[PDB]
Amino acid sequence: QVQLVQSGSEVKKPGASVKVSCKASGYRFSNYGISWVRQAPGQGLEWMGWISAYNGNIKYGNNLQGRVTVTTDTSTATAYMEVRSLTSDDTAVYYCARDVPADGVHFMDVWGQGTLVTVSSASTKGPSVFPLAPSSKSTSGGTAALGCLVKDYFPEPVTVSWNSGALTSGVHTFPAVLQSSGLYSLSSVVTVPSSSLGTQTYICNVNHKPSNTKVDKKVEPKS
Amino acid sequence: DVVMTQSPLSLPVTLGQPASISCRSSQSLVHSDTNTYLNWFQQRPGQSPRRLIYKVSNRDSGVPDRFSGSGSGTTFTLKISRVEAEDVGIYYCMQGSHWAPTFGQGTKVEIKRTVAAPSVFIFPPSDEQLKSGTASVVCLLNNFYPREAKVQWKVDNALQSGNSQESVTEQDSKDSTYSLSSTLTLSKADYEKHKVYACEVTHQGLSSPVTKSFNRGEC
Repeated sequence: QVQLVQSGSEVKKPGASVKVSCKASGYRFSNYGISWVRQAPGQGLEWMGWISAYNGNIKYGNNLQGRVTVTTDTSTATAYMEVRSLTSDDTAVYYCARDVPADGVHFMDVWGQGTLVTVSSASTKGPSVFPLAPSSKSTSGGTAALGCLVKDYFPEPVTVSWNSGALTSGVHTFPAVLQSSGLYSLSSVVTVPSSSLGTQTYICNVNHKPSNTKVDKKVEPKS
Repeated sequence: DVVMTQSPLSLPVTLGQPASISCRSSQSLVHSDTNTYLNWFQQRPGQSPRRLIYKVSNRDSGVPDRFSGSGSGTTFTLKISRVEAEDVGIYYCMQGSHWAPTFGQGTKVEIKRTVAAPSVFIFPPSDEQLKSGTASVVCLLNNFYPREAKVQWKVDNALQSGNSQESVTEQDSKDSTYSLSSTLTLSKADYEKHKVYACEVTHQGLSSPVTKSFNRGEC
């Protein structure tokens, strides 16, 4: 039950600032440090910094301009990381990890789930959800495929669930493709029993955190 | 700071066959306390890294025996005695001994599996999108291996060019198969110009190419 929970996705304008949070459970927070690591999308892990609730000691890897600031609140067992004067090169996923309390070896044994920070001068765009209805053309005997198409959204990410998380088996949410417009698009599909097309309800829960967009689209068969 | 050099960038392995990932370091990882300190992390897609090995060879809780660590000085290796489908993902080596903890580039581990033919489905454009002035036709190749598959769009039997995009899922963590969505995107005018829309799939698992088609009037 050692657990680190980070905040949701963030989109910021160039020059603005972001403050990711990292709430710890399952261990004495004051006896451990926190290391912050940056993973640019599709790139390797880069260590950013370390802060110890035990000592008060802070280390930064590369921060001559003072744009990054790692902090902690021991009372609420929460670490924070703040990045200021953001640039498009700061677009990345940020992780917090439990780490050594003093100057020993960093182990980083437990990580948080991550936080995607996107930096763009463009307005955030909500997705258009369209049904990929199941039909005879989308059936191969005892299985039928259905889905929805999430189209024309910026920036990433969109999280697609089915039936509020109750349908996860057989779900393929595809990675997003870059369109000519600069907007993203993906499709989420699922294979179900065709005999159950008459009695089951399949709903797309499309959530776009940057645009505050939450769309539920019911996918119903077509003859 | 220490430079972790990881090899190889990509490692395709067959189920039940071993895998070997090397991590070299610019400076010796033997610390003043006389213990060598190297960690190995596993990152499944969309998830955060999970620590598999600490202190060169020590397995963390819940880490299968199949994962093994070894090494000395600047040269270390992670081995998988028999690779299983649940081993898809990127593997990183990390040193925390020196002032700036540093990681390796990462090794993507892909699974080699028995040939499985795709299940082909086709979804015509919805009516809302047509109202919006665009038509997206979706062709879905489901649960196949190998990754290599040719999808060709034909509109009124004329082969299409330059107006479709493909997306491939991550290799499934259970059956080690892929899925692929080819999306042909047109304007509603181009969509109404023709009636027969088909996607033709060629794959190693199919003896002959499979075509799925629909007529614009019905479905």
